[PDB]
Amino acid sequence: RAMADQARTIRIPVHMVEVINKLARVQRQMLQDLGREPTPEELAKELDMTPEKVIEVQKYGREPISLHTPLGEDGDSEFGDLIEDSEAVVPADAVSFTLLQEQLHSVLDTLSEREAGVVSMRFGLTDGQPKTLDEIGKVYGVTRERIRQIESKTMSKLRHPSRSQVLRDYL
Amino acid sequence: DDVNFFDELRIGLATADDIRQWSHGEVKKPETINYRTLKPEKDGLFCEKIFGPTRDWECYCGKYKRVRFKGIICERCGVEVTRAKVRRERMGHIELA
Amino acid sequence: VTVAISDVVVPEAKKAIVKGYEEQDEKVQKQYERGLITKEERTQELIAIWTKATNEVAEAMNANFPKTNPIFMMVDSGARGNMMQMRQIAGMRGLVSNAKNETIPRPIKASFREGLTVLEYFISTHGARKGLADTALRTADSGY
Amino acid sequence: EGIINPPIDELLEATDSKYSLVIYAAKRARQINAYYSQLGEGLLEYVGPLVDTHVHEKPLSIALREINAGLLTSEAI
Amino acid sequence: ASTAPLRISFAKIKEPLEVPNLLALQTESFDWLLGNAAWKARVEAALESGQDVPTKSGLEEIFEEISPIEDFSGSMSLTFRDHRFEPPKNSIDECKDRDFTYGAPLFVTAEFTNNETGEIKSQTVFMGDFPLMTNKGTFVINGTERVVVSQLVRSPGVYFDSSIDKTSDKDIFSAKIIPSRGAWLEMEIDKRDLVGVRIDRKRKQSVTVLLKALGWTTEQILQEFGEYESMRATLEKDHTQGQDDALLDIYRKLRPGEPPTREAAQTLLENLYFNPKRYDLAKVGRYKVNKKLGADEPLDAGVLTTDDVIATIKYLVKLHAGETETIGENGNEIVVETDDIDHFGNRRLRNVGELIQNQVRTGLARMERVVRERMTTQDVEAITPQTLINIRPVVASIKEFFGTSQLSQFMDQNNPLSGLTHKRRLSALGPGGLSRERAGFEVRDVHPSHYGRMCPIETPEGPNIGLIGSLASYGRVNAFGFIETPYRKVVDGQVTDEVDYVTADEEDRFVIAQANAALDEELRFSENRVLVRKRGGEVDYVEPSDVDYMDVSPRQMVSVATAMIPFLEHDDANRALMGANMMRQAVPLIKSEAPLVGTGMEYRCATDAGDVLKAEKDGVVQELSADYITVANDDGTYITYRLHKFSRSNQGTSVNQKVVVDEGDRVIEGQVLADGPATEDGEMALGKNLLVAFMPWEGHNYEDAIILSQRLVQDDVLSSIHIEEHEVDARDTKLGPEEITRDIPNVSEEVLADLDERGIIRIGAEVVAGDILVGKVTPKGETELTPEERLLRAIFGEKAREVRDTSLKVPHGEIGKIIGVRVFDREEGDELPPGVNQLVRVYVAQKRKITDGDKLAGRHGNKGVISKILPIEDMPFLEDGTPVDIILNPLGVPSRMNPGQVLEIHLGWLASRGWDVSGLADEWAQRLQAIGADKVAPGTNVATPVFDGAREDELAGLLNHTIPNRDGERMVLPTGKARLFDGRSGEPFPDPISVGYMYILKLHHLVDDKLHARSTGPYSMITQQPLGGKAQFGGQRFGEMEVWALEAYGAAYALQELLTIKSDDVTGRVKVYEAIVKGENIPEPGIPESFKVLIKEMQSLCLNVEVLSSDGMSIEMR
Amino acid sequence: AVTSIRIDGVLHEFTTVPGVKEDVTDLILNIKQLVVSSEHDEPVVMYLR
Amino acid sequence: RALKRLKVVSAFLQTANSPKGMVLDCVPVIPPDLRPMVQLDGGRFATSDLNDLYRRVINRNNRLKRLLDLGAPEIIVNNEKRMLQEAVDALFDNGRRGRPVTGPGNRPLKSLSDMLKGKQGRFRQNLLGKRVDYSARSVIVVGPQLKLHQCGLPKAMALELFKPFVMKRLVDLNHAQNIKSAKRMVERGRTV
Amino acid sequence: LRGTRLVVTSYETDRGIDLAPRQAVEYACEKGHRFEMPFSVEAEIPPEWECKVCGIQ
Ligand SMILES: [Zn+2]
Repeated sequence: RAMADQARTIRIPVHMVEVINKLARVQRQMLQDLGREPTPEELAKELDMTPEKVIEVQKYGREPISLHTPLGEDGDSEFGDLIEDSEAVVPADAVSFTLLQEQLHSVLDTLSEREAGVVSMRFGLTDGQPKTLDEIGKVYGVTRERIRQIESKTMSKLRHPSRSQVLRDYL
Repeated sequence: DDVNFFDELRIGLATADDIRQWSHGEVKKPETINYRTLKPEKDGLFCEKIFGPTRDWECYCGKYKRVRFKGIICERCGVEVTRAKVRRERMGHIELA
Repeated sequence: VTVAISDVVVPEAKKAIVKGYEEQDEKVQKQYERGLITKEERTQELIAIWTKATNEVAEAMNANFPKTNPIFMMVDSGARGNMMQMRQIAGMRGLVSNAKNETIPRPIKASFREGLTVLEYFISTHGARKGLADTALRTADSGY
Repeated sequence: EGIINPPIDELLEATDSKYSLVIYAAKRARQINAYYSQLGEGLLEYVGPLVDTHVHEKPLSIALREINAGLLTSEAI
Repeated sequence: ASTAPLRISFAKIKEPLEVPNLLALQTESFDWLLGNAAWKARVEAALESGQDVPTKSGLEEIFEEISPIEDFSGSMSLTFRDHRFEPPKNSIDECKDRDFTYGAPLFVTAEFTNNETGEIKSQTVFMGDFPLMTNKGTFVINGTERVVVSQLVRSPGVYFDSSIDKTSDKDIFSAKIIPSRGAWLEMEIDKRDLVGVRIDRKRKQSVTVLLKALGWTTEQILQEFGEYESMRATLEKDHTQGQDDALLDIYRKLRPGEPPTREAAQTLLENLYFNPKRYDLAKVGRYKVNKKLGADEPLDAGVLTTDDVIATIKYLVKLHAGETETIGENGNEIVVETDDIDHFGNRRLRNVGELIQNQVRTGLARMERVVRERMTTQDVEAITPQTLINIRPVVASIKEFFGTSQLSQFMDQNNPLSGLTHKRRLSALGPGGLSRERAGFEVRDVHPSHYGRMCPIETPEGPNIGLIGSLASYGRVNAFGFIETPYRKVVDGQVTDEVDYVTADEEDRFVIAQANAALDEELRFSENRVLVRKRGGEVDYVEPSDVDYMDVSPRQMVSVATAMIPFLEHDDANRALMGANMMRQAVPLIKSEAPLVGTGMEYRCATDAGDVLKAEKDGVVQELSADYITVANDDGTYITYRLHKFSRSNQGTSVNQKVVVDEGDRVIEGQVLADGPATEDGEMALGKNLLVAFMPWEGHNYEDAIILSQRLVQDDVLSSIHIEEHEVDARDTKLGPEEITRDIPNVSEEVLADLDERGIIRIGAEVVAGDILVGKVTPKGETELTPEERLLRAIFGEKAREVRDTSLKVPHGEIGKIIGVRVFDREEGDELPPGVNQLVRVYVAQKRKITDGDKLAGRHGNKGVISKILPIEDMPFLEDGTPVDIILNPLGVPSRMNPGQVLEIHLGWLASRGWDVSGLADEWAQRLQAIGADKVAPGTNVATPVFDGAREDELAGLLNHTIPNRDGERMVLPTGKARLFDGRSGEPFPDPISVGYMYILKLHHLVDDKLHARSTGPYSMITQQPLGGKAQFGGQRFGEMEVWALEAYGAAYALQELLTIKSDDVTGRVKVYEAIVKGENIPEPGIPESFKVLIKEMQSLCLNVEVLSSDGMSIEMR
Repeated sequence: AVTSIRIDGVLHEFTTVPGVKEDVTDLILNIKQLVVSSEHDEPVVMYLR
Repeated sequence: RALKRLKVVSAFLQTANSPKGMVLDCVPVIPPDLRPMVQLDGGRFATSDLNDLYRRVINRNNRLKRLLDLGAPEIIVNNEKRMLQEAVDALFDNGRRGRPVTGPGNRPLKSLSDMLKGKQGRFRQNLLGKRVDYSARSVIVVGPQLKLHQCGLPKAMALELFKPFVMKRLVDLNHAQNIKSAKRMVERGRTV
Repeated sequence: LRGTRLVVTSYETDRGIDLAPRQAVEYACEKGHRFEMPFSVEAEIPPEWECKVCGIQ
């Protein structure tokens, strides 16, 4: 039990460890007796499980590599020095997003006051909280249905071959 | 924050009080990450209630999920809504028997 | 200025010089086969004789180069090179060290223009490799 | 013409050493660049250039030209 | 072979011996290991002639040694024997194509004996797939070609040494006994004349104590070690007596912890030294010990004996006393002297067979351990051998050796010479050897015993100088691992033709003559004073009465790569070393051309390397095409050979075999049918013959640079084809499997124009940086989107497909055609790894012409980067209007001391123009008339052997008797200099200039693969600095020295910005980029992340670090 | 001079056609030496069968 | 001997330090992102050898905590305490005392001290020398027509180093409408 | 090589946002440690917690 609970960095429940051990033992016995590497289907029919389960059990049991294993022949580099930080803020992307944010407001500027206001409140560009139609209509006092229609006309205007060019590139 | 302000850099001998004043919580299990969900395990070496959230402006369970809730301790899980870079700055501690 | 194998001119008086000293060398060797001297005396006498021969041949070569020679122009103007290399190319390469740092009494009497034999080339490889290794370790010692 | 001009000796005749000239020219160049960047706004802050320039000239070159011409002063604060 | 291309030779010494098979060094070892029919044929002929006697293959030896395996009760045993091999399951081509390992099954018949009832269960056992060696001495491991390099090690035995004691100026002597697979024991007579017997490097004990422990009384020691004073002094200063007391004292000394019993110490010592399982000096060790100490114990079994220890002590004490000779046990006489640990009497060679045998032995050790552990638990008589033998450790050991080992190296396939020289390599560093940084300066020197066993010129130039070398031309490895060399026997002063293979010690015994010594033509010496080698490698003059051996030929000491440099004796050793090291980097060109002037080794090297297709049996070419040759053998069978066309070598070059024979020609055995990567008609051809003039030209060849002509770009004289392979695989993920499809989510159809119906690029379609080769899509799942992007989607009404694109794109700065695509599907029976569902490989080829920045070189260590390419109309031209192809700087010749290149140029011009010297009754013309070099048609190749080439007198005479050109004028004067014109000005140059033909190589240091630049790219994880390398974008390093330089200048702001807003300041990089793009002032730097990481690392060590302000209050670092 | 070629069953230079003794890359070098003379300003086409 | 002792006894008498800081009661734990646990391509995971040491410490501590309150003889309790001390010692400095702890491949584990010492530590590899942006490298040839204050750069290297400046300039001249199109034009290598 | 810590990020800032309301609830320890905790107004208050000083209920 202790070896099942304190033997892997990424812990696995007891039953899954038992299944892994059973599969490994069966594979070893098949390899020894038959003289070749068993195929996934052979183990699947021997273990009475689908091949997908067999490959999943094979995958779960692997041991993580170490980031400190040296790969430099002279002994200076490490395996972990060549891993790229994928979730790293790329300055080009950040500047592109900032430019998009600044350009979006200008296109709304040419629209009428009510149109830009209702669009901003609905999509929460100014504050980030998308308010409900009743909330938007409370400020101007117009009806819910009016808020429904006024928004649609703005989308039709922007989704036209007259103001799309300024915003086509960013998509 | 400003290098110009740095006047001196002192070293010392950390005592128990300092060691548990740095820490944001005790680590009391040897687990790191779930083998199926691949998310940090509670009270493990990678816990989020101690070392901070792993998603910008989000908590573990997910009730609070945007910037508007900033600096709020979720009662369901205890994680505070803040950036994920704070995982580079928060320590823990182990209480030896 | 150009380089051609006719520009590398060996002294005409070198040959006789060497032959002269060669005879002298032979005498000493005979005295060793007769038991009148010990090994150290023979080695020291041969080294002295061949040092004298090397210096004399170097003087002859220095006196033989004309002023308008391309190689003498390279050396004289200070563009590139010195006199030891130009003595090795046209003259006598001299005495060489052993695997252990100690002079070999038998010299190299052929320059790179005339071409070395097999044993002479093998003897020179010793010093070549020692110099290369010395450079290799100096590179790091200086940095430290 | 280019990085070579204006001659360094003429510049050093107007200052104490190279170390002060570096700071002096850099500060003037920052002033010129700041003036250019916020030119769209109607603003009264920063001044220059005080010499005839090109279509797109590096502000550091203009700063060095003004320093050589003798149109600037340096004080100690 | 008789069907070799014509090449006139200037050699004047007739050789009596041909060069051996250059690849035997590895094929013979592996044949011995396996026990093939070839090894049986060799050993059969060995009987009654020579010594190739070893009658047991490696595997047979291991199986015989390991068996029998017996229980403690001894009632039952298991034995192996009679190993066998089966034909391989796959061919070489299939293994290289599908990434399999070339090997064969191994079977061993095992008997299963029971002492009760006389049981026997003789049955077959499958011991695994043993890798095999191809016909070219290379292994095919995981689809890649690999080479195992022999190892130079210190042979086991007994070694005596003496040094000087610094304090007292007194000699101190020591004597070690070092076995293979065992412990060490070393005696030493210290400054006080006391004799220590240090055991397993455990402090120090008196040798008298050991003698007492072994069962020697005081009287025997006194009577035997009587004449000497060290032994008496040690014996008196002992204060101990009794075998049991001494044995207990030894136990207390070596292994403290318990009060021991006399029986524990006895078995401890027996297991430490006298037990064969834990201690075994091999055959070589026993042989060396017998030679040194005079003992004549049999070589069959190796284990230390008390007689050996006593003899070692006697030898050491006699050496210390000052006696120079002794009468060894069971012998006549022996010399008492110290040993040199670098002599090839003490350094041996572990070849591929021995290394693989060691690995197999290590595997079988654990195999038998498991077998004996399992034997007891299971019930007796109810078992069969198949239930006992577990073959996992053996295969694990083999696969661990052939991967991630220093001696099994990626093969180097630039050209045939490089591949051949990768073999025949002796490496002194590796597992069990000595490490790079620890070697002194005595193991990196040219010992006088290297003559004919190891090349003194060909070695690396980096920090491996002296630790790696190449076997000589005639070198042959003894059965014990020592290298031999052949010598011609000379008797009565007459040089007979009998040849004897001699090793280092026997060589030291005799006196050896010189290869190129005057002979009367009666096989007798004429000078009456010959320069010879003596015992200590000392050269000395001796009369032709004492010489008893001679060299078989000159160039017996030089390797194969160094034997291809014409006029070697005229070059300095350093420049020759660089030239030999640089001849292995030449790239194969699209059109090969054999050297105009060379040595006689090109044909032999090209054919023996194995890169030239050769006929197997004589016949007539029946059918022929660029892809194959079908030959109708005389015996009645037909055989078809397939030629490699535009393959890819390990280094990325192109392997392409041309055809030589015609549709009607008759072929004999061994004849050449198809060339190789860099061979021309069956002989090596690495470069081109270019017309060269030595002169400084307008400073464009200043300081080793090179000026080329445009004719070498017009005619593809130096063009080469390079190939690269790109891989991409589709696997499983959490959100379903990835897919290789043409439906990339958001890209114009124009990009998806050359893609095939499967989403893979089409053959024959050119690509440039940015194009997609394979279209791949990976599902990403639902994610939260920023308000601006949501509004943009609402405006345009698009829908997130839930899948992103991860296609394969050509790297930055790459171009070329598409040669082929190969796709593996896991569901099609392909053996993809676990978790991979599909894989695909794309091959991209391109032809590169010579351009400035590329590096050229010659055979004499004269390299340089092309820095100019002039038009054809402004190169200097000879009197008849022929421009020169390359201009070199004269200043580099005299200072570097390599006059060989000038001679090569003169002889190249002579060979190109051809000569006719038949009627001249001149002294030099007589020699040519005796070697058939009278008339030579223009363009004919010539040969100048290494140390037996062409004398300058012959060249000077020949320069007056060439063939006049169409105008009846010889353009090159008898001084070797020609009158050139000026290409630009037009006025003739004031003085004549040297001109001729040089053989120029193209090195694999192209500038295309050297250039990289970055402005922003990937960053590392822990510390946020730019990533390093060139596969990525990569940033250049700013080390300590550059920081010191900037500090010395006084530049503080530049240093601050380099160290902060370019490497570590995470929030400053994006702000700097934004400021640059928007055109405003760069912001102030922050604080680097590395400092914060350092502070956290120190705080984790319970160190209370804290940064203070102008007053004493912590800043908290955010 | 000849400025381009196309063969019936060939896609690129680095391949060989059935029934010939030479590669396409070694045939381009042979047709690079053709000494042709043309009188047409525009490109002209020739056929080899 | 007294002088050497007084060199140490006096340090704690004057400064604010106390000797009690030489014996620990709680062990700090480094933040997770300085010992990352990355998922490579294909599901393979990579660790940093500090997770293993922390896990050893925590396992030994928890087992000791269970043993103490369970009630056990002094032998096993003392053995557990010795193991805990050895685990902490291996965490801080590995191989200083006894034999180093090893992992797969038979290589010593990297401890906290090993990250500061040596030619490959923080001090000498990351703080005094760094990798930098806006930098290129290439082989040099000779140009004799240049002046003493000039150099020649290949246009690929020049365009790569000066990408942001070029983008700004060709957005300024109206050759491009925005940064995105300017970046696309620069990457694809147009003529202007 | 490619690798990714299991961390998500968003292109989003702190400037120009209005924070939601919160309430500070006070908790006390046995030894006298007191602390405050911010919770959303639309939240339930649990009866028990862990201390911010000595890690006790
Ligand atoms: Zn929550």
